[PDB]
Amino acid sequence: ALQTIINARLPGEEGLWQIHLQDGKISAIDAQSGVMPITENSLDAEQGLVIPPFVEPHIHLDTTQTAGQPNWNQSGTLFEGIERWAERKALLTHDDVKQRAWQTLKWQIANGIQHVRTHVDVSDATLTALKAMLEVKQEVAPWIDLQIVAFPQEGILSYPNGEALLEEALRLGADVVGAIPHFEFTREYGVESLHKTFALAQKYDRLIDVHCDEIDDEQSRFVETVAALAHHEGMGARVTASHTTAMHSYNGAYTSRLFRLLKMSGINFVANPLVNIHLQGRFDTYPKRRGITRVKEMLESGINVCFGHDDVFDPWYPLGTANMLQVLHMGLHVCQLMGYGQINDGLNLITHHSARTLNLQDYGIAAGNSANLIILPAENGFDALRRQVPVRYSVRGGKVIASTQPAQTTVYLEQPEAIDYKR
Amino acid sequence: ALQTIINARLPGEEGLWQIHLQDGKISAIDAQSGVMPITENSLDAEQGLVIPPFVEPHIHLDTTQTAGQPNWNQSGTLFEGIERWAERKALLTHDDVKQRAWQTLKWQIANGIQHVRTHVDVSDATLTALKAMLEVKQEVAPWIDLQIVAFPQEGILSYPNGEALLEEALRLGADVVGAIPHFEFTREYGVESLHKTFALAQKYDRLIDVHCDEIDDEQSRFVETVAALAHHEGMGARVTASHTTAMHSYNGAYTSRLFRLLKMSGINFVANPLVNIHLQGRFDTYPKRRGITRVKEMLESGINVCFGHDDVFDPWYPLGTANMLQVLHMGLHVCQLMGYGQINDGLNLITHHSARTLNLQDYGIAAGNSANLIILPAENGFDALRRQVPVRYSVRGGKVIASTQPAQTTVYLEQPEAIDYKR
Ligand SMILES: O=C1NC=C[C@H](O)N1
Ligand SMILES: O=C1NC=C[C@H](O)N1
Ligand SMILES: [Fe+3]
Ligand SMILES: [Fe+3]
Repeated sequence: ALQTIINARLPGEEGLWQIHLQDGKISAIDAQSGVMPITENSLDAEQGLVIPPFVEPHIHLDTTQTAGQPNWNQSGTLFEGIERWAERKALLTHDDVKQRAWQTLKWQIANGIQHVRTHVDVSDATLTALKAMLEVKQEVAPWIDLQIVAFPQEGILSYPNGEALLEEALRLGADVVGAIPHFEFTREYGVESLHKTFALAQKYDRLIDVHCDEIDDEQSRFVETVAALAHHEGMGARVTASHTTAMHSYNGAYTSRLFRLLKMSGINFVANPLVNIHLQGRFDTYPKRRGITRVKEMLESGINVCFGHDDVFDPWYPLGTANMLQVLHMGLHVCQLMGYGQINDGLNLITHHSARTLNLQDYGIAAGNSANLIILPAENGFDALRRQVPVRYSVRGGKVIASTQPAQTTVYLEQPEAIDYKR
Repeated sequence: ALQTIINARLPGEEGLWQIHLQDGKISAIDAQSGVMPITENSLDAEQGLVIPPFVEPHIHLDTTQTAGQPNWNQSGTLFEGIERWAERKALLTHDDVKQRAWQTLKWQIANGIQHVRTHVDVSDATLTALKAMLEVKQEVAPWIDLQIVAFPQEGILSYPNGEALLEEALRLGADVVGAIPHFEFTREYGVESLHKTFALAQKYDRLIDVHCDEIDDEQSRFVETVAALAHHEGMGARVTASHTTAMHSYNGAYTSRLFRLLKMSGINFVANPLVNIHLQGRFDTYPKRRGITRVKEMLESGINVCFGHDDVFDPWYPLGTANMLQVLHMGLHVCQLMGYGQINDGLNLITHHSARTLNLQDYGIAAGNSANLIILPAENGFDALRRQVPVRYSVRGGKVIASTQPAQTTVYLEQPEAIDYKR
């Protein structure tokens, strides 16, 4: 029966703050002039940072926890990954998908993630994973708001009954329409697939999230069609272009021309640093390109960009604990957003920007919003990132749904000394 | 009441010539065997060069004299330029446009330019500059034949009511249909915009002049659609592709294939050396590309190419005195047309080739043509270019409309000595 969050630090704000809770919502936020005493019904943030929940804007829960089954992706490429997944997709069962999705979802709850957008492969006449994921969505609702993207992994026009299956997925309840233009047989199929994707999103009033130009091909420019169609339909807010790794390889003049449209369109962008650094640059010898989209430039231009984990122990990525601060750490390094302020502001890439990408309507520490927030045992975004701190408490609807008792390290010198890695 | 131009040198001809004038036209041209005596009603070219008037095939009189208002183009790019112009376009007034256009037109008259093609931005529902320019066209007619290009600066398909405004501009009297495919949101809009541009030109019987591929993007190939559509409609002579700076970055094999079509199509090309060297190569670090289209190769292939000033003290260019010999000087250097003959023949790039680009029907020193010609105090094209000579006399309809008394330089050595920089 929590009534208040006290001694809280807030990004971009000076001092400590008190967050009053009432009926599962935030009733008011007031600044404090000093440290407040703890008491019953008060959750002490202990001068730690309080922020809305971490968000996972791009993950594949249907493939999670399947790395090496039946075989391993030896080349470390997107293309072999799809082929290795195809082998596993043929062996899927309802319970298998639910068990694995839930295992990763629990790690996400433990990591303060209360909003997740999972893509689900719908290039499968049986739609096995989709049916399973729709049940998981209902089951996990008390802890995570899960969005499902109908993702035509093998193409819309390049796979038998691809468009029909994509629409069937929407009729069954998928929240977002997906696409993968660079994987279609031809550039023309790629462009046409986007017109079909947008028509379905308008027909069913759904969001859009395209696996867009995930390839080191300077000629892969499907992103301009995604942005142009969004601008034409006046629906930028509901549209997302995931990856756009090809943008890392575009010449600067085209990119500058393109950026005007990206900003005017208002669409969202997702970069997946852990997976992008691994799968991109695989066709170069030396030097080897990084392959992440132009994150730094998007931020400088006011274009909404955010980070996703993409994969957790599957054909496209053998690692992960579904930790967003870890995803952010990799992104800041590869994108060279290493200035103090850029690092400190990094939290935006895994909180607010991701919420906008998911078109969330109830997100942020503000009066009237649901009492969904997490507490990090750190002074600010920089500190949280540097020390890769766990989530001390995760609060949803005004109730604690996860907590982590921090590790305790001691070094035995002339006398025992506690080490917290702070300066 | 001039009756004859005597002691004239002509490009590509040996000796001196006499040009007889009658009723505002050239009645006959006869070679002289020696120097002729001056007399009343005879304009003595004094063994200087006589050529048809200089031509300005590409300039923006609606933006001229506005550099820095309200702000300066800090990046020196085409893209920021459009954005800086957009700010100024919002502050345009009828008289403002007329005053500035006239200021530059007077410099052009002083510089022996009697034919000018100005682009006018018609991505403006009020069409303020266009209405002003249509009046300027009538006002300046006694001295300059002004062609107006309806230029959809912000795109045809990418700007609200862009196509409607473009057609309205033609209905109001614009002589040429413009376009800017590389600025459209997508490659498909770019190609479609060209089909619409050609349809309007045929519907109204107007010329075409496209701002074509003005970008350092090796994939910007709208020029092939411009040339193909012209060939299909059998209208090459009436079509111009301005800039084509992307051609500077094409691989050689595609360029060779393309050149066959360029020659067969018969379309015209305009290079704008002063502006191209400034705006192109801005996305390179080092080495930095020059960015002018393939002028030297076009000349070698018999493809009509010419030079324009493009901008005079505005968002895309802070300098200029609207001087064509200066434009030519820059072009010869950057394009490496530095052989004696190439330099001497350089005048063609600012006279005859530009007249063909404007589809002029009354141009050249020939019997029957209007008596429009200028006199340069130089021995040939090479000499005129090297010394950047002024226009001694500009004659139109057989009357002097401009004259420049040359500067007089003296050095005071053991005795005073006149210096004319000749060898
Ligand atoms: O096409 C893809 N499938 C799964 C992961 C990666 O994001 N790309
Ligand atoms: O698009 C353009 N507008 C003005 C000058 C330059 O020629 N390009
Ligand atoms: Fe993905
Ligand atoms: Fe121009």
